Amino acid sequence: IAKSAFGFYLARRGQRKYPFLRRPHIKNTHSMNPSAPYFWSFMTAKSQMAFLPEENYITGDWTGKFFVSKRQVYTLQHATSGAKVRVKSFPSIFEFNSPSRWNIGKEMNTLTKPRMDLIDEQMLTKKQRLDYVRAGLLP
Amino acid sequence: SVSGVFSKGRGIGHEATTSILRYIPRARVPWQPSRFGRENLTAADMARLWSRGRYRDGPGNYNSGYCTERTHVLEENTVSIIPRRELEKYMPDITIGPKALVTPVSLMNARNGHRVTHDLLHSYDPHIGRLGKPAVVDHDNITVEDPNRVGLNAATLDCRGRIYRWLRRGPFFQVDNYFRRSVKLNRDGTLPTDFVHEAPLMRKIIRLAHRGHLKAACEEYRRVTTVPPVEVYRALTACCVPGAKLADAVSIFEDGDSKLFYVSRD
Amino acid sequence: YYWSRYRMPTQMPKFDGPAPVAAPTKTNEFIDPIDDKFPMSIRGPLVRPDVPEDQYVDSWYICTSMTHHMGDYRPWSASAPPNAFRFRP
Amino acid sequence: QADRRTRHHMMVDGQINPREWFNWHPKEYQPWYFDRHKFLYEQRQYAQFHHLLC
Amino acid sequence: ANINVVEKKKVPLVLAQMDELGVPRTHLSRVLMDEVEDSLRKFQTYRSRFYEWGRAVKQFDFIEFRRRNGWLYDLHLMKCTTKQVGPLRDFNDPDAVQGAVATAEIPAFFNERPAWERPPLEETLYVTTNKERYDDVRGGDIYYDD
Amino acid sequence: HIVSEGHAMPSIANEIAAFALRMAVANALVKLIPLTRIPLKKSGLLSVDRRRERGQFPGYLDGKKVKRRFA
Amino acid sequence: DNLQYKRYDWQGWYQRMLDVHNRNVSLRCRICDLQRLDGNGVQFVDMQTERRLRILAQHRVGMGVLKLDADKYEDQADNVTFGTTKLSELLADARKA
Amino acid sequence: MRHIGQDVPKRHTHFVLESRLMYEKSFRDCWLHSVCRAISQLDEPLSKTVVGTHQKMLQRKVTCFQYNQYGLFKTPYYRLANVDRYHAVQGVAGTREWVPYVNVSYWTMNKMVRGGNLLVHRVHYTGWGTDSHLKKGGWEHRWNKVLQRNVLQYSRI
Amino acid sequence: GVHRVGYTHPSTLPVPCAQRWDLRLARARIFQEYIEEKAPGAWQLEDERSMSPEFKTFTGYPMRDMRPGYGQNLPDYIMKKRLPNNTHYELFARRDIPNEDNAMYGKYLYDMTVHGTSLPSTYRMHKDINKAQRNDRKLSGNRFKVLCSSGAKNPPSGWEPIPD
Amino acid sequence: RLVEPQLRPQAATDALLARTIAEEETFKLKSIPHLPQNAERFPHEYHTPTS
Amino acid sequence: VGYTPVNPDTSPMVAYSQYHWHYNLPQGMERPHSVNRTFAAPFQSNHSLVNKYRGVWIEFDMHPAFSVALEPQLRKLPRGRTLPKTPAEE
Amino acid sequence: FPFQWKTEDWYEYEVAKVRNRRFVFENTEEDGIRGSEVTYKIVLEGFWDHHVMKLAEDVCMFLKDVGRQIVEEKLVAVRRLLQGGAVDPELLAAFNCARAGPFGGLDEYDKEEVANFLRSDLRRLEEQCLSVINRCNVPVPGATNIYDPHTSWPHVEKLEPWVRMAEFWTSSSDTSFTELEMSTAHYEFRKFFRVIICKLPFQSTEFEKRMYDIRHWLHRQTSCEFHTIYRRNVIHDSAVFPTEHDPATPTTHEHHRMFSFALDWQSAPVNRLSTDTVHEGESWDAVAQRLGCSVGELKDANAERETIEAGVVINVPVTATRRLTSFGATPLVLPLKTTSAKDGERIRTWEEAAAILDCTVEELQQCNGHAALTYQKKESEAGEFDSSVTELVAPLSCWTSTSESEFS
Amino acid sequence: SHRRDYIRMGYIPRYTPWEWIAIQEADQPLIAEQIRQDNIGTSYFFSLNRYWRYKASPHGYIRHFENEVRDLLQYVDGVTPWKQAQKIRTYWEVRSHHPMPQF
Amino acid sequence: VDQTPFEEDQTWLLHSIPVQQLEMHHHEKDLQDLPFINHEQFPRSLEWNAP
Amino acid sequence: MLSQNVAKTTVPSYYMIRTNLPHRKPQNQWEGVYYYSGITKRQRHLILL
RNA sequence: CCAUGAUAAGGAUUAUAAAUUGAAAGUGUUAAUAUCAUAAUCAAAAUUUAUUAUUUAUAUUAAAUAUGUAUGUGUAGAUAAAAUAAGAA
Repeated sequence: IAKSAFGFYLARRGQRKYPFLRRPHIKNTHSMNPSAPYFWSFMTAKSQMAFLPEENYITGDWTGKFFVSKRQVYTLQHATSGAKVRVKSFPSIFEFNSPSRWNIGKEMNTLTKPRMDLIDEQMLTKKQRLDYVRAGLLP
Repeated sequence: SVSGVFSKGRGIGHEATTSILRYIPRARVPWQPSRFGRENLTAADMARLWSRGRYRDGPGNYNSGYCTERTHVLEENTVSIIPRRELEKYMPDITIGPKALVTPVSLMNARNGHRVTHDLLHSYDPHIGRLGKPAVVDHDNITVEDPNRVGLNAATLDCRGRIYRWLRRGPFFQVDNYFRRSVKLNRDGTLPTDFVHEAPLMRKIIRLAHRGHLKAACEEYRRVTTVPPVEVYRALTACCVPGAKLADAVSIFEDGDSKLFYVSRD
Repeated sequence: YYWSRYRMPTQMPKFDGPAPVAAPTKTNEFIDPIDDKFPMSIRGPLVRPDVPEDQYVDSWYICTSMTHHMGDYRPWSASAPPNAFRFRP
Repeated sequence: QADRRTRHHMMVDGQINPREWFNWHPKEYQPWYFDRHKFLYEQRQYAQFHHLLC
Repeated sequence: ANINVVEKKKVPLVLAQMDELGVPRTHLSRVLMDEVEDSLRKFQTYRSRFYEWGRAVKQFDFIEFRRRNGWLYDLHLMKCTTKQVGPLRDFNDPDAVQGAVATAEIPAFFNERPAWERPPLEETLYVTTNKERYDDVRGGDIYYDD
Repeated sequence: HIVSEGHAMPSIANEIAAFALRMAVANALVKLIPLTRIPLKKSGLLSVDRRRERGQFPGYLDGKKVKRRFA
Repeated sequence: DNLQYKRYDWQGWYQRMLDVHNRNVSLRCRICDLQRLDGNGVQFVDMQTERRLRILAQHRVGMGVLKLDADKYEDQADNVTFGTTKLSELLADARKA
Repeated sequence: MRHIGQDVPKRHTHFVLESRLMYEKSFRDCWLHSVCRAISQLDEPLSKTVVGTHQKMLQRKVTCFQYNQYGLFKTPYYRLANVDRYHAVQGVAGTREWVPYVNVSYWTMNKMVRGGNLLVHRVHYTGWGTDSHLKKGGWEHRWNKVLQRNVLQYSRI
Repeated sequence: GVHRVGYTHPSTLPVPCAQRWDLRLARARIFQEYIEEKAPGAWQLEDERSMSPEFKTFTGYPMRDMRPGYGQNLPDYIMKKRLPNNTHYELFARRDIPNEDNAMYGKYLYDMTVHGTSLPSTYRMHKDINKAQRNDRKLSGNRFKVLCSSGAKNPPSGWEPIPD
Repeated sequence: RLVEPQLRPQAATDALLARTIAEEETFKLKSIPHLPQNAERFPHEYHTPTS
Repeated sequence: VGYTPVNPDTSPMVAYSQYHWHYNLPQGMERPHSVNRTFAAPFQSNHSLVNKYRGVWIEFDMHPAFSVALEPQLRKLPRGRTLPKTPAEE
Repeated sequence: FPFQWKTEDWYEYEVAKVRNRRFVFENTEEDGIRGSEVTYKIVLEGFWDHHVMKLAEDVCMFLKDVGRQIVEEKLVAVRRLLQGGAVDPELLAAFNCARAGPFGGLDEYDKEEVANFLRSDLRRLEEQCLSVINRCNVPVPGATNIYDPHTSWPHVEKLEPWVRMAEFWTSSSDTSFTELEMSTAHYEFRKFFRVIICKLPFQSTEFEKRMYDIRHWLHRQTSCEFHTIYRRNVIHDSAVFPTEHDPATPTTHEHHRMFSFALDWQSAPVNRLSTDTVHEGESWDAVAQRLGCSVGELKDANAERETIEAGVVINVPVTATRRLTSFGATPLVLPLKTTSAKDGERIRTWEEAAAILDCTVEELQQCNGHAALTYQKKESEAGEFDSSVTELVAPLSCWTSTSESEFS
Repeated sequence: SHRRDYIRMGYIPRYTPWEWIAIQEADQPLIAEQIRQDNIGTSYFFSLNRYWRYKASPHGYIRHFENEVRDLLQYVDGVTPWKQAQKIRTYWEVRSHHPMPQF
Repeated sequence: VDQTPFEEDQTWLLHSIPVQQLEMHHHEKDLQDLPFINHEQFPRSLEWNAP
Repeated sequence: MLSQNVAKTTVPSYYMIRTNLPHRKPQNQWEGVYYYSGITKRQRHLILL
């Protein structure tokens, strides 16, 4: 059960059908979907000639960003500079402490797994743990 | 058991008029005798309230690039702000400054009365950005911090009425306000001419006119921001005699006299 | 007072003699009992006077048709030319 | 702090509180001009005699 | 109101036709020009000023001017009407009672009391003031005249 | 000659359209020759059937006549 | 508009919106209308000029009636000026025949 | 503020004003953003005047200017949430919880039609109404007819 | 098939005429058009759904262009797109606000003109009436919350609240 | 006539983007490539937003 | 009902109640109104007249011969809405 | 009969009929119902069909009366002209302004012929006015048919009402999507309009005044739109839109790419110089040959210069076929040589070049840039030209054009 | 105005009387731009340009803003430094350092 | 050099012709949000003419 | 003091919340917009002088 | 949190006839009880939750970014829908 302010304000109204590609809250759970032949044409800008998004650059006289935007595309300088790179994700943040050259040119949201396979055994309740065991997700 | 959102406030008029004006009762609003607006806030409180107006890309938001806190607690997990120097290493620095935000007058009409790209809508009338001082909009000092409370935001105090007033603007509202607050006639009776910045354009127009390039002369005339002098109009009118362009001469005379303070009444 | 306009009261109609006695399926208020009970072979399958639909307008907020010229029903021959075959123009 | 002359209670000392914005007939709020410096019979007191002024 | 004042609306048409014909405007006498300018200021609003004459501040300033001059008998916002006129009991069939189906703001000289059943001139002899009862009306004339 | 009005489709090779053509031809023949009306009326050629396809309704699963799943 | 959006702050911008919506200025001119004698003694437009004009204006002409819908400016006064200018330009380019 | 002497019954009604302001910002920025986007990613030469380096350098500079434009209204219209102006209830366009003509939610529409607050006419629930275009082709046909009435009717100059 | 389109000059022709490409260039001079060089010659498709009278949705105009890759980012779309200025969005962003009375005119100005002073909203009146009706019976439930606590914490010299 | 009169002289555009020419001369911009060395090997791979 | 008011111009129930005109009844103007003719207010503008001279006028009018004769001297003296900046002692 | 047609012919007919919707010349000279000088369409819109029908009837009656009075005034005015009148010298000049009539020479229309043309026009206008008056008098309370033009004026036509069906949920459930969809309801907004068509054989501002002022007294909840189709005389002249030959170098597709409407094209018409400067080795015939005009017409255009002197500015005749275009395509280059006693070898400062070229220093910097980049200026208030500057180019504003460099 | 049996007796006129027509017509002024008189030719050169405050504004599609686009290009090229703008890269340039930049 | 519309059927489906994947965008109809959300600025007739 | 300035709005109460009575008069479409076309006394005196 | 009322879904007996196969008994948001309450989209986001028709084996990723998963004898239990331009006695 996701806990957020909008959860009380809005209502799911069951498994309602939305217009194609027009769900209100976008949750790209398929960003980390791997596809070798379609590596450059999945969750990425369609044209190779397009410039990098505005989110990859600093515009004004900034004082500092806690985390960079997900659409910011990983570049060589991200690994070469050896600086601190963080991306907001559940639960709190994901930090790039393993700079690799195999992710150059791909978006950080594509690199980061949205739906983490790991399940917390601590906050899980008795009934919820029983449900997970019945589903097979937990022993 | 007294609670207050703001623990200190300041008055509007200083100690030269209120001491005498206090003897005259003021008919305050019956159902709310005590009022406390944004122009009555202290400096720090007003700054921190105006920072929170913008949804994002503003000082109030914890991660917008303009924050000042050393650390931010996120989901019971502390995080440290990456400084600008460390960001610069892998984020290329592109920055023009206040000049990028502002747009030219000729593009103001296409941008629908807005010469500023700032995310707070700037209105040139002296009533929307109404702090204690009248609302005056700067052009080369536009910044995200915006020390002068001249912009319009939809989260600060006593903003609903200003939002309604902005939405009820008439046609040519901002354009008319800009014109009437920038091209006002001088008190001494002299026309608002002899502007130092606009002077070369007049000479260029005069040269093109005397060279008989009336089309290019008008194409450069439309770029004039202030009111051109009578020399421009007399040259443009005298250009139409060889070509018998009475239509264009009449149009020039109308644009000169009917609108711009009867400059072409010569 | 702007509400002084919404002040005029009305009066109920004046009845005579006793009250209409009912008959000594849920009793539906909308349906008129005796009129509906009356045979269709006599009363005809009509819910309105037989007048051209041009004179009838579908009302608002009421599930019935009303007439713009109230009670003044022009016959069919009024619209048609004099002595018209099948009321054709 | 709160006071009997600052709270909104409808009745004070058994009489209708005159300190409530909602405790006055709306015609009182209508704008009017001071007339104490005018003539004695031109003041608002002689409303029924105003039509007979010379 | 007098209906012949509409004839001044033709003046801008005549001025435009004079512009087309080449008749000078200034050659008119100044006495005539004063009234011509009056009719122009009454029936010659430009488009630029038409884009703004419909607002709130201007209408409420006109309301304030009317209040200051003491003439509010012909303003939609500031005039509330209390008098009502009841139905007529037709003698054809007095059993049926009549109910109102609409409401109109008739100027009250359409349906006046005929003179012969009226007190003499009803103006100087009697002074009538339409005030409001302070007691609970419970239904009736809230605004009654004395 | 037959002129199609209303909703036009590429191929109208269906029994409903054939019935419409039959009714149109019968009415034209009746208008042309008066005494032809009796056989056609007694055989039902001129009679019109008021049946029509149920209109769309998004509440239905398909939109016409099938409700949604119930538990 | 008189039903609503009048007499108050609505009217100021509603009138402008209506005028911008109705900025269109149609200009119609028959092809046979132009087929007269010019002041120089030659016919203004001949069959060849008409054919060239028809080729130049694919859909702007129809049933021998050239039509141009000037929609460039909000003001009809400026839109008619633009329409006349474009019509004269098209006619001049068609007169090459 | 902080629910001290609130005048409006619902706090969320101010989000309607915020949405109107964001629409006005879109009105301001819709031309500049579109022009910058068009210039930035046009590979073909613009004209004889600008070709090669004179064009690519200009594209880079205009893209830099667009990025430096602080507060530009990037967000599209379909991703902006629609909130009723009467009861501050959110509805998403394209579903049945929002009506396009009245710009109010399904609940507000039902309340207003059930009371007397909006002059509407009743039609059959499982039909195509009374409009000829809706009977003919439906939603897409009436949409195309609106397009034809607006733009395709005019022989543009 | 694949071919190179030739262009025979009228001067080189046995008898000169006006070439169709020359006339089209004149047309582009007249009306400022765009000649898409990369437009293929094999993709000229007619929208038969809306261009053929066979279908019930026939309208006579090419309502849509048959191009699956036609999106919105491309400058071809951008150039011929319609700006939202003065449109139904312009109408909605101004007419649709919570208070239609405030849309028509300022509430404070309207009250100061027709009435005496500014009148509070019905909700505020409800709050004031409930407070009036509940303070008479008891004075324990209420508390003191104000925007500016400075005046309450430092009352003027001659402020003595009446004991109750 | 040599050229069409309605055409615009290139000096107008030069005066328009005068700063661009000066900056190009200062920074010695010989050429700005837009494709890699062997982009022509794979035609469907790149597909610039004009084709 | 409720805190939110009901606008009578948009609400058809108020417009079709017994206190207004029903749609079945004929739609026609009733009691034509003349407000701008019975008592017309003078034009008082909140903003000052923008085209006002805003100065003292001297009504300079001399014989044309003398004016053209003194034209070389009068160029330094102020003209209509034109003020040369010549030194006053000159 | 029976009809059998080709599919392509059917398709072409249908699409042509659909497209040719507004291609109708409403105002013609044909005699009868069709044929008028101005046309007015009052599209009156309301909520109810009977509302708009009754409003259309009322407005039709009002317009019938007003138009009858206007047309009768026009008739009693035109019968005076038909009885007798005079032709103005302006009209005579208009009729005799042609250089060559259809008969190959100058035509001399006299008073009698001009009056005959005027009288024919007045007769046609009178017959149209009489037709309008008769159609206005035709309607009667016994039988009033306003939906046909023959028996009514102005005749009233119909228009398809705007009907919009809004489909929305009615349930307030926040869980059951099936229930929400099954609770769907349809309610539609309707706007009914009626169109009133008036065809006046003349343009009168009085009728427009009486027509635009009916929105004040329109019925309840009804608006109106005024479509106006009026004949207007437009002037086409070769002075500003000439018919010249195609350029020697034809424009290609490269000049019509994207953004070419602004990058390399200016708004028509392109300016052509109407003034010229005469050289020393010239005469009246020489300048006439240079400008491609008659010497007599050039002399008449000048109208004040009996003699031609070297370095004199004259006015180019408006009908000249070789009029120069402003800002000729040949760039102007300022030579480095002083051609004076200032330095004797090269221009030193930029102010000197600005004075020579009569242009601003900022424009001089912008035109080339190279001099600004390589400017060998000392920071101690000393600016000098770079020794590597091969040439100095003049700004576009100072360019000049000549026939030799502008014509092939 | 002499109709005593008005409203009360069910009399509502079908046609608005001439007196009321004249009253309503005389109450409001006439727009001076509705005369649309024209005597001189169109101004090809100066009418479109005019003055910025009352400039003839193109509306709608971007292609109609030819002058506005020209001014925007001039402003952006005169404000944005190339040294700052050169730092913008392209996707192919960035991906050229990938171990598999092209397949 | 350019091609002509293919005479044969096989090349039409064997050529590199993609298919629609995302939402369909029209140069003008994008103002009207969807066929269901038909945004009409004014309640004018669908058969209305502008002369 | 003026006898025409009366109470347009009712005394505050719960009827304004619990009843559907509108709080303002619906707009009168036939009554025209108020515009300024008058002459002041000093202006008339100056004209006569 | 609580802080009165109000619209939904739910077919079993008034039928042919010049006719409609969707109900009033109530569904989150709406008008009197108070007494720390700043929880609200303007993008790029976090399945554990009853109430939801998905494309099945010739040709398969181009424009806002848009689904990598489960081939297994049309296969247990349990369960859904339709007698209206369709074809059922």
